[PDB]
Amino acid sequence: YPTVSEIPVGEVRLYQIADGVWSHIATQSFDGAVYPSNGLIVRDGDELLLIDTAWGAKNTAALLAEIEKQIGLPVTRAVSTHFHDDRVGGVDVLRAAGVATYASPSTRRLAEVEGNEIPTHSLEGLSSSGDAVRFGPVELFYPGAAHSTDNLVVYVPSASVLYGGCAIYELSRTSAGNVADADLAEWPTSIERIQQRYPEAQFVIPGHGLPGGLDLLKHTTNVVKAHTN
Ligand SMILES: [Zn+2]
Ligand SMILES: [Zn+2]
Repeated sequence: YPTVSEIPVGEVRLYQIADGVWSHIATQSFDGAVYPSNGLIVRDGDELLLIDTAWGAKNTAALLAEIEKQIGLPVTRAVSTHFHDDRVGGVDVLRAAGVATYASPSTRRLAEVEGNEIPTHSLEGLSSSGDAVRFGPVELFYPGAAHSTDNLVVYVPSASVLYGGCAIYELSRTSAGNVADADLAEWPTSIERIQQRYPEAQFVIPGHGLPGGLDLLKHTTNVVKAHTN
């Protein structure tokens, strides 16, 4: 799996998880440190569904160029998993390239309030914790508030791949990240809903860092509870 060792700042690498399923990894520089951020790419026939930008116009343009070079299939739809700039930043680049950008109404409202880029299309049917909707080759799930009140997770049933965005932490992260917008009280319950819905998941992608198995869910609850206390 690519780490910041192999990815310069402003560059994007793809990692093929299964037939028609990739993660995208971008090296982000923020507040003195650098870390890798993950998103997802899922093939849907002869088109691609993108989950999350690469954080910013420049990185997301690099993401599209890397997809064009490595995969050569068009990104026709994108979903942002919550409203923060790292997940919607670059939506304008996607839109200018002809990608239909999507987010829940909650994510769109919060992005607007924050002054962030706003996906054009609305994902209906995700307003209540435990709501799930099918979206092409993935299921979108609103597990409840966690890293943010609007955070979605994404499951690829064909590959048993679960992408958690920033609701799921990598094992090397043993303290809470940015939780300014988090619901610490609900986060463990929201993780339980993820566990209850996708107990068959084989490949779990955290928002940042190395993928793992379903124990990343317990890891995240451990870290969240330790921060709560
Ligand atoms: Zn966030
Ligand atoms: Zn752990």
